[PDB]
Amino acid sequence: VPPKIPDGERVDFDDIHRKRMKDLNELQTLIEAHFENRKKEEELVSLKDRIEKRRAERAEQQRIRTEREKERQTR
Amino acid sequence: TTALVCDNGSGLVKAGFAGDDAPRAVFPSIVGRPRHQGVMVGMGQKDSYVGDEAQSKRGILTLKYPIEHGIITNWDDMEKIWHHTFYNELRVAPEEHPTLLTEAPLNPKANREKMTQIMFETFNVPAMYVAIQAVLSLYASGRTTGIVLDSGDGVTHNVPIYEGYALPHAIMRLDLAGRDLTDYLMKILTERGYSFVTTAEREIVRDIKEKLCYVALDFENEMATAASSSSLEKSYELPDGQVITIGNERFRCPETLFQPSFIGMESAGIHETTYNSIMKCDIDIRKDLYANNVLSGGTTMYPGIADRMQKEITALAPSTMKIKIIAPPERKYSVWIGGSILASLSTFQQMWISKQEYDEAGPSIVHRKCF
Amino acid sequence: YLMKILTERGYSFVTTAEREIVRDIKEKLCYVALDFENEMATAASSSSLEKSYELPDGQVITIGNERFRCPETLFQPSFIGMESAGIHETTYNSIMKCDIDIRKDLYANNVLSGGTTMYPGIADRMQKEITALAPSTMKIKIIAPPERKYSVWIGGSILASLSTFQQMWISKQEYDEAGPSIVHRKCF
Amino acid sequence: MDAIKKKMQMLKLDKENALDRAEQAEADKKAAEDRSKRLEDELVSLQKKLKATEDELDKYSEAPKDAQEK
Amino acid sequence: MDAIKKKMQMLKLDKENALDRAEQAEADKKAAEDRSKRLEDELVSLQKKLKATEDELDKYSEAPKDAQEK
Ligand SMILES: Nc1ncnc2c1ncn2[C@@H]1O[C@H](COP(=O)(O)OP(=O)(O)O)[C@@H](O)[C@H]1O
Ligand SMILES: [Mg+2]
Repeated sequence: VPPKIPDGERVDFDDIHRKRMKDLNELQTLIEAHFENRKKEEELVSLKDRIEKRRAERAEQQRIRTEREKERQTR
Repeated sequence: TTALVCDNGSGLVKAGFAGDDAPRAVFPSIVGRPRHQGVMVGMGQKDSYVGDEAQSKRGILTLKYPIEHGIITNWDDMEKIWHHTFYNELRVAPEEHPTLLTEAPLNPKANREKMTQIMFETFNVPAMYVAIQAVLSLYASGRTTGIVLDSGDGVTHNVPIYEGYALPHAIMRLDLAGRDLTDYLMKILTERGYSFVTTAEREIVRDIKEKLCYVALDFENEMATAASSSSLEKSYELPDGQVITIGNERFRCPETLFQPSFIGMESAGIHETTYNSIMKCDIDIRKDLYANNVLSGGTTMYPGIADRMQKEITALAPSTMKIKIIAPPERKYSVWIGGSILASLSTFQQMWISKQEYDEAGPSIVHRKCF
Repeated sequence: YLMKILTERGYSFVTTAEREIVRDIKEKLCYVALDFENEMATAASSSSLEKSYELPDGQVITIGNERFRCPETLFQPSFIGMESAGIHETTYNSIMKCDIDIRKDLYANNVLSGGTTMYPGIADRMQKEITALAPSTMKIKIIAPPERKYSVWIGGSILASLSTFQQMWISKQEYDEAGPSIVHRKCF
Repeated sequence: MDAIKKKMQMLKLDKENALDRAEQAEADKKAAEDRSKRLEDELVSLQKKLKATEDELDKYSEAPKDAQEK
Repeated sequence: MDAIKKKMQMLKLDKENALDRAEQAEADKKAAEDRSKRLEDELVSLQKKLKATEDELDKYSEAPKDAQEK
């Protein structure tokens, strides 16, 4: 015996409408996430600029100290 | 309470609670036992990794899909997949939730009866209902007519519907689908030197197919162009380096859909089985079916298929009718979105197969009025 | 239709060559049920109907209630989606269009022919159906000669062997004078 | 990126909607204009038949004066 | 980039083209509908006056018939 669908009333072509309506909401949330993400990630470039200044000063320090040790060792 | 809209599929299991927009957990349906010996003690090595866990340890597993062509060939593995889906990907005990499975058209009865028997005895759900995978895809489009071509990964079927009245004599089910395209791509890649054999490397070939292949608008012109210039050769990096370059294998793999003679199948392509499915319908609803042709399923996501199919059907169909092909961007999950919509309806709330009904008539209840 | 309902057990025949195998299954196994509902009920409880058949390569198959459901389409063309009435009711309609005085003779001399009328048990189902439709007084008789398949050709041989028929042929000179449209003319 | 793709999809969906509405409007306009020109031909034919009937009436109005003269 | 800007602009332009085309077709449909309604309203009266002329012809033919047969 085939399944006889009972008596309903509606609906059509509306739930798809409301579901597709939130495309603007999705676009806004995605673009907001992208903007805030780039803004909160580019600061690592400045952090690595700090890393570069630290490596430059440590390299100068090590050059000076190794020259000092070469001076104080070769008797 | 809320209903569980599971959708077994063949290749990706998609599940989630009724009333949402997208499935909560989507993961390949593969169960892979380890094949080597194993020397580390106490590593906590399990005997079978299922779901998305076996797509990360696939280097030492032998993945095997439990669903071949719509039908289920290995019931223990399918039970394991369902148990994983319920308990670990959704974390909701099935004792308190109705379920809405999906099934391809024209499938063996025993498959459906065993499915309902498992759901009622092992997982012990309150009530489950089985629905045809094409009606849901028609729900999701918000239509009520139209002929839907649901080219999944297991089987491609083409169910025409008018005004809500399905036409059972016009369903054309063809067993060419994404898996055969993966095998054919893996077979034509050998013409350049790349050999993929292991069942784990089938996944790599599937990734190549997804990311690179596209459907040509005109086949002969593309074959001529790819044989003279080199503007098509796109490269791809394997999981270990050694990039590969795909030439005219790009549009030859998905061309099998429109010429199933490539893999030795006799039948006509998906461009001509739709026209045949239409012509079996009555003479007065052919215009509406022509104007509301719906695409669904994963395999219909190839870039440029909604134009090739329209060109082919326009060639076949009478010149006066307008041919329109609905290709929503959410094609892959169209069946599941439709399933959620159907499960969320109030009119549908009394069609579930309640457990007491199953206790009175046995598993053969599914073929009865509660379809 | 048989090839389409065999898929309910797992056997899929698709190739145009396998249509011949399904035709052989239909010829050797299918039969027309005397009463459809009783057979559907019996085949769903017992297992005395399941007859097996060996494919051209082994792997025997077992046909259950597909046996009498395939040829039942003749009496209920709604199975394959056709609107019209079965062969049991188009005969009665064809009779009722005739004049009122030759209906008894047509009732008594119903003739079956053609290949598809060779199903075991059709000459009884058709008689039962027509007796249900027809008035209770008329006698319904169904002529089902054992040489049903070649009945048309035997009749053709008899007609070609007649002396009275020897001047009805469309002679070639006649065709040369009137063209191919001669067939619709007096030489029918 | 990702949201740019969503914007690209949306900016084509409305294009498809507009094209569909344009096709529907074109078909309706052509059908209506064809019906209007057919009705124009009908009106011309009706005028011609009115003229012919008036001619026959002129004949059968010329006849009575001769009949009275008879 | 560069192609994105012009592609989006072209899509918007074609959407606007379809919108204006549909509006023009709708206006033509309204004009055709008005023309058809006006044509029918007067064509009914044309048929009525044709029938009146026909009846006048009938009587102006009955009279000469009798006069000749008088
Ligand atoms: N973006 C894509 N491009 C091309 N092919 C795809 C894409 N995504 C998925 N596929 C193919 O579709 C299959 C998934 O289909 P799916 O709709 O999940 O099947 P099912 O109906 O069993 O859920 C994959 O095996 C893959 O081959
Ligand atoms: Mg699917």
